[PDB]
Amino acid sequence: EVQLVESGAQVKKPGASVTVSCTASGYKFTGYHMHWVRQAPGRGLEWMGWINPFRGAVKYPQNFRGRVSMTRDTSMEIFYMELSRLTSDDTAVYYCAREMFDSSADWSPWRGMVAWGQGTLVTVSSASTKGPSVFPLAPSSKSTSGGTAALGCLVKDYFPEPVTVSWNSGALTSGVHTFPAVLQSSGLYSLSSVVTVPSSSLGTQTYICNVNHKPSNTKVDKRVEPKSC
Amino acid sequence: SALTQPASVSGSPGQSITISCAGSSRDVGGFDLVSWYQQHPGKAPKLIIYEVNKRPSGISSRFSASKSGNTASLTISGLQEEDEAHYYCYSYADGVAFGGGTKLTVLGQPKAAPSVTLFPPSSEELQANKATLVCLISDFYPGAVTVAWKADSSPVKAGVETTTPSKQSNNKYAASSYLSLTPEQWKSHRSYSCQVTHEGSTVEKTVAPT
Amino acid sequence: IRSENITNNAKNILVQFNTPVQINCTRPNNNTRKSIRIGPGQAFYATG
Amino acid sequence: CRIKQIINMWQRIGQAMYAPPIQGVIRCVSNITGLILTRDGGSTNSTT
Ligand SMILES: *[C@@H]1O[C@H](CO)[C@@H](O[C@@H]2O[C@H](CO)[C@@H](O[C@@H]3O[C@H](CO[C@H]4O[C@H](CO)[C@@H](O)[C@H](O)[C@@H]4O)[C@@H](O)[C@H](O[C@H]4O[C@H](CO)[C@@H](O)[C@H](O)[C@@H]4O[C@@H]4O[C@H](CO)[C@@H](O)[C@H](O)[C@H]4NC(C)=O)[C@@H]3O)[C@H](O)[C@H]2NC(C)=O)[C@H](O)[C@H]1NC(C)=O
Ligand SMILES: *[C@@H]1O[C@H](CO)[C@@H](O[C@@H]2O[C@H](CO)[C@@H](O[C@@H]3O[C@H](CO[C@H]4O[C@H](CO)[C@@H](O)[C@H](O)[C@@H]4O)[C@@H](O)[C@H](O[C@H]4O[C@H](CO)[C@@H](O)[C@H](O)[C@@H]4O)[C@@H]3O)[C@H](O)[C@H]2NC(C)=O)[C@H](O)[C@H]1NC(C)=O
Repeated sequence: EVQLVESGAQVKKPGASVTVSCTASGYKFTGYHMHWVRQAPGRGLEWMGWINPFRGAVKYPQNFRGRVSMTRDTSMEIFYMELSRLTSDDTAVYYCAREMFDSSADWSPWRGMVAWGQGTLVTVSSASTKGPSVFPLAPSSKSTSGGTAALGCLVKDYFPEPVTVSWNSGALTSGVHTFPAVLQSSGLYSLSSVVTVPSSSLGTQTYICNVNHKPSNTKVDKRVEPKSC
Repeated sequence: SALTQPASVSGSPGQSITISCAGSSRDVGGFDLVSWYQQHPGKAPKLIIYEVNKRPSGISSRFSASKSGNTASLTISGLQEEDEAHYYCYSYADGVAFGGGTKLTVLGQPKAAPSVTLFPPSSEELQANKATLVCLISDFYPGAVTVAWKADSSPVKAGVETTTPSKQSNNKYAASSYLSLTPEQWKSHRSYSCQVTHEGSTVEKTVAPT
Repeated sequence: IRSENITNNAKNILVQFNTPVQINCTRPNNNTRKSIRIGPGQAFYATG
Repeated sequence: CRIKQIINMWQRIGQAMYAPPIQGVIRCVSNITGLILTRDGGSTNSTT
């Protein structure tokens, strides 16, 4: 086996720069090209360049040029890669990957990447630790067509991510769709989770939402109760 | 991305499906460097095809690919649950071009209109110098829609955030949207709306202060 | 101008001149050399 | 220009050569007669 083992995930402020290590094993280190690829959440893959480990030759794209610094430690068999001047757009999971055949082969380095780093999540946001403020999402009498009531909660102005949302201390798991963490234009995260409860039970069943924020240490269980008309 | 892929493809398990990758003569037509990758959600990508039609060691004969002119095509026969993943196409275009990625699922489920619901920002937030609106959408198919926001009839793009749909326990997906404002922006407008348009069918909701 | 393949930017491009370009390179430093005895027979040339 | 003495030329780890120093000022002159160059990538199409 070969093995591309990358560094740990990192949580960083904008404007800065960040390196990723990716240590190879199980093959002739110096003979094989190494690509670096980021993949922004839900997005496609962004090829960031490559290095030849023999004397360290490189080639980056025009987009990534200037910010990327890509190296290798032939002695230690570690590839390094540094995007710099990090913006919120530079938030991605960064990979290293090796092309099919060694450098001696024809058309290397453009064939196809085989061994794949585990990805290194680099996160570029400007916000800070903030105790979340949790409010209830109350359905309406016109929001019921057929006999069900959709409700939930919202975890906004919390930072950093994520915030997991259960229901009634784990007693309500049917119909729970918890949505993925997305960044506002400000950077304070925002989220939501729904539940479909029957409208005949709107007076007979309490629906609480457990919202936990570990860094800020502000755990707000917000009961979701009918808007009194 | 410089290579154009279908956004999502639905196939019945066992059937055969095909994914297209179209580029200029600069990449697909003039070169045999088309290669495809599979990526399970939350995992590293994985190479599948190269040299237009080549399987690395460890790729089932169900998987095959080719190129027809400027449009390469990837094909899978006898689909199976392990194949529900993201798929991106690659070709060399002086640099590295890439396909947008296509999602693979199960085919055979009726279309469902978006279940849209809307609520106003609480006074627990209105007194907190904040005002936030959330638009919930669930129980729908196919999984490609667009969520809008209209203050009265005049839209407001400020504070608009939308997640990635999550396929739920019912094969239908679920997604949400959010809108950041101020309690002065909340108590001043007549009404705030969320307009959801699925496959040419608009479903809209609206809330107002108190 | 010869390259195995130019479409491949990765393929190094080799150039042959019709005219030579002169270049004058110096180490403009008059260098002492100490010879250090680590022997028998082994001697290391340092810089004074 | 920069001068090095410990040399691993051809990069072969495990074995390095230490070049001894050269006495006095060094000078040499050469006909530049060729080049080895690399291109760039897709970037902008045909602009430059
Ligand atoms: C790098 O740097 C080194 C170090 O500086 C340098 O080498 C030096 O070169 C000089 C010049 O050749 C050497 O100087 C020699 O000094 C001798 C006398 O030194 C004492 O006396 C003087 C006063 O005169 C004091 O200032 C000094 O401090 C000392 O006390 C002198 O003997 C040498 O000159 C005679 O000898 C050489 C050959 O050995 C010859 O080339 C000279 O011409 C001269 O010979 C006589 O020439 C006359 C011509 O008029 C002729 O009639 C006669 O027959 C000849 N007689 C004989 C007996 O030959 C000399 O000036 C200094 O010692 C060197 N030092 C070292 C450490 O090598 C390099 O040149 C530098 N290199 C570069 C590339 O820059
Ligand atoms: C680097 O080296 C390679 C070869 O090693 C050269 O690449 C060739 O480049 C040309 C132009 O990019 C390609 O030619 C075009 O290919 C089309 C189909 O290719 C198939 O068929 C060929 C056989 O001709 C097979 O070798 C190949 O594997 C494919 O199966 C043809 O349809 C094209 O012909 C028509 O199109 C072009 C414009 O599109 C017109 O100019 C022609 O007159 C004609 O109408 C065309 O031939 C070629 O495929 C590439 N070859 C290979 C083997 O990949 C590079 O040119 C070289 N770089 C430099 C700088 O010299």
